[PDB]
Amino acid sequence: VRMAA
Amino acid sequence: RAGPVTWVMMIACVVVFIAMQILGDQEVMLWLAWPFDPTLKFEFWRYFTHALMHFSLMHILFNLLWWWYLGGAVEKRLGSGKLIVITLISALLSGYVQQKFSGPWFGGLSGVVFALMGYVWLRGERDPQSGIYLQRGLIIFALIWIVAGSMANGAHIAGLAVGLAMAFVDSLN
Repeated sequence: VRMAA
Repeated sequence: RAGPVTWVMMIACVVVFIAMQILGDQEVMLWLAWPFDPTLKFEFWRYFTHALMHFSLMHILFNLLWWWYLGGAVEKRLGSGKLIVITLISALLSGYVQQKFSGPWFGGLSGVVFALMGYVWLRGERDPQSGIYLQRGLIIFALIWIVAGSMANGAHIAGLAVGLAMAFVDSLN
């Protein structure tokens, strides 16, 4: 899962 | 004190984050993430709700920080309606591009944040009259983070694009 940051 | 839209969005993100701690990330992701399956495409909230989800305390803090600073500045100077529209366009489009890059398992307000960073900076360069501006010291660090990018890379760059675009459009009128 990717953190927008 | 920052306006109603700045606060409403901070409370949304805190309420959601707290739910992610109680229910666990995945459970919340299942309902608020970008459609992972075309069948779900009519669950309209998902094109926005991805923005409300954060994954660590630093993730939420760092995002809400920037959002308070920059969101509040747009709301103060340009009104609540302006920040709504920057938020909605940028959340939807940074989401759209982030999905294409790397699929639907992503969240965070930094798409909207990078759009706000883009909007505040360009608008401050071409329309210093608006009463908003970004220090070059911040556009620098902003650029340092980008190149450092588990980051949503499509969100960062799509958001930034959107924020520049809107700032240009608004700086013309």
